[PDB]
Amino acid sequence: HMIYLDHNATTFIDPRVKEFIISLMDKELNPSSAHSSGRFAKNLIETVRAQIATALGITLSSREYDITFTSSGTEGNNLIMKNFYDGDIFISAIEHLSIYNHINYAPNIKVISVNTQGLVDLEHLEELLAQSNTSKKLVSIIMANNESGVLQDIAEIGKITKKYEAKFHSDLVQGFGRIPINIKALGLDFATISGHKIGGGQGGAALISSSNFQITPMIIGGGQEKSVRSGTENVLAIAGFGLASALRTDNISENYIKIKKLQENLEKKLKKYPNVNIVSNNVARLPNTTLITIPNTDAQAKLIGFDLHNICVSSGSHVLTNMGVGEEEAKSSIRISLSHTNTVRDIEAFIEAFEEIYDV
Amino acid sequence: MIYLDHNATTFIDPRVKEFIISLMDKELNPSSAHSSGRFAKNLIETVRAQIATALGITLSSREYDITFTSSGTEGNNLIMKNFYDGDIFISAIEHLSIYNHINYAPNIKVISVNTQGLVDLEHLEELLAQSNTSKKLVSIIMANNESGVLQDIAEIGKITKKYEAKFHSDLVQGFGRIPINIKALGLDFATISGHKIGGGQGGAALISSSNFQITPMIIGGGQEKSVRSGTENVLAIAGFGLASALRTDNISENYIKIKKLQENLEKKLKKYPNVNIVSNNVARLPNTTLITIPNTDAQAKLIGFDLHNICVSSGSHVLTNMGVGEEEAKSSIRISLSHTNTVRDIEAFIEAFEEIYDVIPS
Ligand SMILES: [Ca+2]
Repeated sequence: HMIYLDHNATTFIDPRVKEFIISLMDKELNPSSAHSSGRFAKNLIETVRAQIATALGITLSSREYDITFTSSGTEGNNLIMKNFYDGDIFISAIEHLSIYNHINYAPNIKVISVNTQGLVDLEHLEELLAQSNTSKKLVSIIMANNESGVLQDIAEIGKITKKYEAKFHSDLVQGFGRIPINIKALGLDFATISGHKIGGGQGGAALISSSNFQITPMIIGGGQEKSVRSGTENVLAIAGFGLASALRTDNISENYIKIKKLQENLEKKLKKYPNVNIVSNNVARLPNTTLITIPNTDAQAKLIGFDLHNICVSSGSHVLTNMGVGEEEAKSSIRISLSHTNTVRDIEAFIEAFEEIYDV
Repeated sequence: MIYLDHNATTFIDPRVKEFIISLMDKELNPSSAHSSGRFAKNLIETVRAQIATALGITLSSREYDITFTSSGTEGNNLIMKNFYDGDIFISAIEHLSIYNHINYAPNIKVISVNTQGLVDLEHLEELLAQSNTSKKLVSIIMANNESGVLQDIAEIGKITKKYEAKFHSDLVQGFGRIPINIKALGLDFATISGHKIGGGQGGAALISSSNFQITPMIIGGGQEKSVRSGTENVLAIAGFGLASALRTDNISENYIKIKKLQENLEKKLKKYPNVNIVSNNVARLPNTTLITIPNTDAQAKLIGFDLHNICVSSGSHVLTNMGVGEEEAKSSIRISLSHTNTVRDIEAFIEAFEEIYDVIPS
């Protein structure tokens, strides 16, 4: 009976990924060990390193990019941000908190504004970059927004960052494995991805980085990940992450079409009600995320309504606030976020609950 | 394939495995307000209580906080970085996750050990008496990962309290093997790690006194009361909790079993000449045997062991700081046991040892 429509918060482990993780669960896995068990573990994580590379359109033997395994997408975002505290940082107004909250710590960080549809103001970006006097610069702009699904024109942004010789990072967490991504083509120096949001289970994630930039570690010790990130590698999670990346990439088209049809179905139904606003309705979005506002309702209350109907959705909001949405309306938002495993029946169940919870 | 390298990592306990698998079809984000999220939150709070019990404390006492980290290394980095702005004192035999802060912390001093690996308490006092900063951290590994040597943490704690220093111990190789009561020991802080006790990788924790505010290394969504952001690794935490409870409930039976294997192994090793058991004559863990064999190269001998399908390892700042010369230090072999090891594993090790080192009992 429980209907899960909150896939942007996390999703379940893909059955094929599950089977693979289980097959490895009786083993001792320390990649730093010189013996046969250790070498087996090391080979697993290097196989994953190549799987992630392939998924992002890059070739590791080219030694143009490095891949550093982190415990989480949050960790990877912190790692790249802290590497530029000694320079000028520029971030979109709609970053995930793992980038955004560095406003409270970084010595020189500026927020690039967005318009009322959530798109980065490229003129404001140029202005900010032109005013900077430090040669070490980082621009960080979320490809696909976790609240609204709004997509930024990363390739265009990258032309601007290259013009001012800024390094360019994008948080890819909500885009990876849903829409095609070629890091080199986009002109990114850095990128963050996370395993649990793509069905690889928790504990696996990565920061991808240009090889002509030396990342300084946050976490020191045994020298894992070429001394960029110490601690015994989470081999099972890394293994899951790799397999989920390869599966999502190989089936990206079939999954895209399936999810997109559910979204079109859901959104055609929602527009039969008054007072429902789809956030970023007029600009490119992910095929899986529908964020709505419903003025003069309190999302905290309505979410309890959903949970009592056995439906898992969520709310958000700095994102809506920075888009120019008023406080009351911002506290009314509901996010429905889909997976390729969702069905037409899930959507219908959501709609029947919606009508009851909103009395319409 | 005989595995005798349990200090580097160990396999997931079969009960822990079954429990992790039972949860693997779920969506688990403790920050989500709905029923799936609340279920995930409940799992991690349950684990928090399981860890507290295993460390001889009650969370409801509100004397300690427990912060889940991805690894023991992460927990060690978090506490160390919290004292970069004060004076830090560490043993000469710390795990690299504490030791390598020598290369970063603005004011860090190394407390020496004697030739058996015991911290020089007189040197500790001297160092603490010389400090002019009120914010001080003493960090001393309870149970050493190379040699198994145990420090007298309770005594050290009296000295730290005399100079009003905070006291952290890396418990990673002691937790779930010997009884530990962090309050009784006088510890402000402690680090533990799930994979080393059969909970699988990805779960670990820094335990901290509730009258000290830890400042975060990793910011974002405010998980773990804003001490450590990032979506919690619920499955690993769950495994960690169950392994902690199992180890703590069976700590006597496991201790006896492991101790007998060690006594068996060490009686056998001492029938060969020029095999030296490191810290033979001071208190050690029941599971770890570190030996030096002068005029051999451990890197070469380990190829021998691998060819005999035996997983062991080598040591070495630890041996160097104990006064062992470079040649002898490069000869060390570590045999580290689990309650899952058998008499047969020991016999197989010894049969390989006799071939690899060309000796019979004399
Ligand atoms: Ca001979």
